[PDB]
Amino acid sequence: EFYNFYPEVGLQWMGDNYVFIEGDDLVFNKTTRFSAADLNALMPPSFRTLDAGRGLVVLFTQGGLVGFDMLARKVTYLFDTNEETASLDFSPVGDRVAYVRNHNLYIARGGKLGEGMSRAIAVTIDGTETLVYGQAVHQREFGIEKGTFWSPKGSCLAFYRMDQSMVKPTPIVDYHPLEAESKPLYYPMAGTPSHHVTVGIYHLATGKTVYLQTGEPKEKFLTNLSWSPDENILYVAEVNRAQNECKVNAYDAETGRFVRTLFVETDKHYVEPLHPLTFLPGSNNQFIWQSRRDGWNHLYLYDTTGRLIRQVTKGEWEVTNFAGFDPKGTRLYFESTEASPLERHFYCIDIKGGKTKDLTPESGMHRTQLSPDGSAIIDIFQSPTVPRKVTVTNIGKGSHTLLEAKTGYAMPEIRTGTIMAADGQTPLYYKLTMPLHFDPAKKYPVIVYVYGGPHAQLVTKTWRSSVGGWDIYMAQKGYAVFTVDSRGSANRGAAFEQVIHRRLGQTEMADQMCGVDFLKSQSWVDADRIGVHGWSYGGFMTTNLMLTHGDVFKVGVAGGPVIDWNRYEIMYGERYFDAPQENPEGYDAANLLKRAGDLKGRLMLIHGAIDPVVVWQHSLLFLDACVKARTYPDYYVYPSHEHNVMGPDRVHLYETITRYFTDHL
Amino acid sequence: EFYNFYPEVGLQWMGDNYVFIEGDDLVFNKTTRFSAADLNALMPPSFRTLDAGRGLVVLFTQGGLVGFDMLARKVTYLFDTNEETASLDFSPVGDRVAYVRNHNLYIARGGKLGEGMSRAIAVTIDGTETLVYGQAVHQREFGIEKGTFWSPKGSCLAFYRMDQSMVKPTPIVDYHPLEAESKPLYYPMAGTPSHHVTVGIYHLATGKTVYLQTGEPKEKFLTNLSWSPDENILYVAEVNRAQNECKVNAYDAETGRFVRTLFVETDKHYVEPLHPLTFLPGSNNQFIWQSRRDGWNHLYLYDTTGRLIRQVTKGEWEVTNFAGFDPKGTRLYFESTEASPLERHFYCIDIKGGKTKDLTPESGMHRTQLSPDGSAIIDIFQSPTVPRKVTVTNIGKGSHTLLEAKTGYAMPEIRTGTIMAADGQTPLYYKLTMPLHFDPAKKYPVIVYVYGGPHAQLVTKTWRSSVGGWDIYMAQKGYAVFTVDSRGSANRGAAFEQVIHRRLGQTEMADQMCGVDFLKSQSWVDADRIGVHGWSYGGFMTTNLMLTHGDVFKVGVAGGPVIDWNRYEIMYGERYFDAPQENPEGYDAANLLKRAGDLKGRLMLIHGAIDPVVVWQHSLLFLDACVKARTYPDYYVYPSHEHNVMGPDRVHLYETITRYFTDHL
Repeated sequence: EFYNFYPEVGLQWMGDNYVFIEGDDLVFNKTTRFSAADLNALMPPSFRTLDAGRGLVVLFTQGGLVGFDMLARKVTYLFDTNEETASLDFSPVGDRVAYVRNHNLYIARGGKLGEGMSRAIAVTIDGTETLVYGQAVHQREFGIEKGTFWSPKGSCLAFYRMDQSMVKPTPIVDYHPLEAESKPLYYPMAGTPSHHVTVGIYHLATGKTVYLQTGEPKEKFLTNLSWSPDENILYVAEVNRAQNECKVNAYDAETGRFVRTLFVETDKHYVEPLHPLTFLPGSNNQFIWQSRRDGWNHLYLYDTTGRLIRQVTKGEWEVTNFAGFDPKGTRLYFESTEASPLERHFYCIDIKGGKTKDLTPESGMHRTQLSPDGSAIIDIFQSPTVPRKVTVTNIGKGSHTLLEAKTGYAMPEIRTGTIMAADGQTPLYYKLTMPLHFDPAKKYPVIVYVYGGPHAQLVTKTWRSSVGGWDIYMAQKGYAVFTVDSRGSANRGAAFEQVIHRRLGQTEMADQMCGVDFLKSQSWVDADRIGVHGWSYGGFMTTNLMLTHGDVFKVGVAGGPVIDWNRYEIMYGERYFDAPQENPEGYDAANLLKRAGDLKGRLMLIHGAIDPVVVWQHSLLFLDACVKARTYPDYYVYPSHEHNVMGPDRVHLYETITRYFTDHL
Repeated sequence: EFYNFYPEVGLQWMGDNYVFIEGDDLVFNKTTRFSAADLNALMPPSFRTLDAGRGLVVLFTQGGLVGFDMLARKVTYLFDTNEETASLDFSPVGDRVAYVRNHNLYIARGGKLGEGMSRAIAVTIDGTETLVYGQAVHQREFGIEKGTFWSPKGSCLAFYRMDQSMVKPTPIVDYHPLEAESKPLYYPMAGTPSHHVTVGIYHLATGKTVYLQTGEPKEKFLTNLSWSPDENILYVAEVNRAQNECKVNAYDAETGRFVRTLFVETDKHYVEPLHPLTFLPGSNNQFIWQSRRDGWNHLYLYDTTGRLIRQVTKGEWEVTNFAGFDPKGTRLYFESTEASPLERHFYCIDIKGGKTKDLTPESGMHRTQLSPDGSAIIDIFQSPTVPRKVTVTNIGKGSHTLLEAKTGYAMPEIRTGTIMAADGQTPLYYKLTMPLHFDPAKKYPVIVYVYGGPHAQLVTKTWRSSVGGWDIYMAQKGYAVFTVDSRGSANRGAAFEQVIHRRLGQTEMADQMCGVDFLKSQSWVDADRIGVHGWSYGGFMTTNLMLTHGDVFKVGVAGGPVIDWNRYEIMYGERYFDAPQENPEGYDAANLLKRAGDLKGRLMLIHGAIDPVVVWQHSLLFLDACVKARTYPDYYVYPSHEHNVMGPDRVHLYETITRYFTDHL
């Protein structure tokens, strides 16, 4: 997932009050306070909210976790997960927590003050390096971010069982010990055998476990597990290897037996379920399902028989976040791009459909939180002219501004606009960061910062940078930085994105060159000093651009670059490129190893040695291919980092990257 | 071992004639010929000579090996080693060959034309990745280059059995397969448990195997195995972990029982046996032993009771190669530095000792081959003024010149001289490659090409370059290249070398800076543009110099650099540095990872990913240390190469290295 480093917010709901920290106190407002001392006075700070409605949180302290009720100001339970915190998943009942330790899934029960503790229960006992329990599966695709799913009333715990013994692993080497130590990473590459995932359901009352009878193919992707409100059924969105069919099936939670198929979604290119079924309040028969079936992500209302009652939201825009319903379940609240693809607004719409009502009309980026009630919202706004403006509003009533931020020196000027894609019809939005102290009478070198892969959108109406401030940093050194969201990028509908199917890099590069044509039309641009930089999909693009248009891009820096898609994962890779065996021509055209001989400019590849997203092998083989082809790239490796360089070391990364450009461009 | 790439010779003895190839024929001279057709006419080209005296060779052809008698012009035997050629060791009888395949040692018997073949015999059957048979052991130190040793009459085959199950391996990754594949390299690092080597003796007549009862410590180094001429005893030079004691022991070949200790050698710093016992012709009781015990490598005459009869050669010079004896065993023939450490001459000396007689007096580098007879010699000469001069001489009689090689353009001028070491007493020899088209009135950048590790000497009276011509290539780009053999380097006696003991890098750098003082005294040298380059020990030096004298060395390129000696091998490492636990101060001072923050110039490290000499971890951890220290080196990796980049890819290496200097220095 594309991440904007160096972000420049404790706000949230607890009961019917919005709460935020102020270093010492936790301020509740409709305006009471809770000092760290008062809290500590109840202990036998940072915390994770478990139930916003009830204001129940869990405090991470030395020697266990401490559940605490912020509204009643009382300790709930003390939990002992043997120091495990990464996989913690608390039951909705709040008195139990599931977690994974040493390959196995466990359930720990909270203990009340001075009531004694109980030993956790082992749901599984045969976990191993090739048999994973309760963890994310399918490479975290399809919205999967964990492997434990509590039933609504806490009666059962569903979990993933991933047998990856048939997956040929990649070595991940830790160079810190005296002798380096390798550990296998079961990264399933495109076209190879995938892992086998099954779903288990542990019944807490009986201690019995049953597995869903999902059948064959065993490689089928089991996604978006969703429990029925009454806990009798567990719904699963099953996706085939081709990823062009998604069947929403209901399974009997008691026996694991298949019950029925509610509906099936198909697509010419690919179907991609990303969200679970969300049942209407108080209903066990109606639920909202998100789908991009009509070319745009919208909310669909289904009954559990599989009948589509109605497509609630409609239009050439996309729902970017479903926030929930009103108490009675007659209204839907969500964030969308209706106002503009470059903006995010919070809307309300009748469950019967119709016109939407924008609740945050100010132009810019709105990130909103619906209160447990459904009566008020916390809104955090920002725009090119507005750093941030925090607002709390009683839907319908008035709005209260909690905060709103707003020199003798300078900052890089940021220009924005639109240009036509390579098809001459589709408009592309760009962001141009001007050199510091820009002089319209002078010529300047320019660097295209590119990503261009699906799921990301770098050009929005936000405050400052969207790429970790790297564009601003480069600009401070006299280099303009240009970025354009080429076709394939997100939040512009399926057509805009799927044009890249089976042909990664082709349309993307054509659109990026339209960006270059725009830059060359600028009189202040030195057409002979154009560079390019990107990470991940952007690393692939950076490299592909230098090999494909070596006369234009003189210098480039590619981080964690995908070089050979046959070596990228099955799930993400085969969705956009199909399988290697089904698309030799597309894969061959994007295989940068085959065109290393076309590198005539200066290019530095950068890689984290323990990168589990883009395996190190990608950049190493590119250098190898360059040796054979007699071309000369440069290199740098961060042995302690994974896909991206985070933390203070990112300073070293920026210095390395920028100096390469100031040295050679 | 330091290797001079891009060398700029088929000569050898066969019976009493010197032979060399001429593309088509094999010319024998006292002058007969043997065309490839005539030979092929006898087949049911390149070859390996097995017995120079009898002119027996083995031809490598598709579908087996073909033994051939060049003097009698007849096929001897056909050998089937199942395509194994790397470990081939032919019995002195010439009708059998030992080899290793799939972890086990085998003996194959040659088959005569149309006489049928016999299946090879398996000497061992339990070989594994952690149990190696018949291969070099102890990291190829102590002169060990193989693991099979035939007894003189071919009655027995002695071999190494190395149990390395207690050695913690280093992963060597092959990045070519779809998913990278790692293989453990049992590289024993300094201070850790060493492997356990034992010696087995396979008796061909009975098929029985007995192991020498070498006892404990099991880590003891078993070196220079030497068979008694009568095959009843197998001598072994045993070296302790401290490497300050070497005991020459005799073992009963029949039972493996210890018989007696002939003599023991000790040293304040280290003892290093490098050659086997060589018995006098026709004698089973007297042998020549090479030893540097008196500060210089000389030939010692011992009787098998252990009594030292006499030190045959003596003087402040070293025997660099023992060629053998005269027929009657009253004279010794050898190559030495008596004439000059910068030269190599072939000498003769009475077995009683006394004055030596130089048989190749011309100043320069003589590489000589003593005929099977001991009456004549083949001499290949070269000097700064003489490319090459091939001579064949009947010792005592006259000399015949077989070949002697000798423009409107230019070549880099090479200057040589001497400077005082940092002690102000020891003279150091240097080689200075001047910039092409050198103009004494101009200023030039200069690069110090350094190695400086033990066992190597880069400055000798040879033709052209001694460092793969890299110095000449750099000079052609306008950069002078300077090299000085600092203390620690070879062929200057033990005192000159052992000054580095327990303090690697310290004296070496001090002497290299004396070289810098010399360069700065030259008016044509731009003191602000001094660089440094080296490989292996030279990579360690290059890096250490930039960190220690960052004000002087502006740019450097370090290949396969040792960065942390705690991560270098036990055998070589502990000899010169002692164990990490015994010398914290020395190791700490040479640990470049601890001073990465001192890098203020431009430094590119280069490494072969599958390097089994200097594990990749060395340069990777240096970059890692630089990230933490906020310093910025550059990098390049050759994924398909081991310690050095050989073959056509070396062109890419030279371009990469030189461009770094032309870009930054």
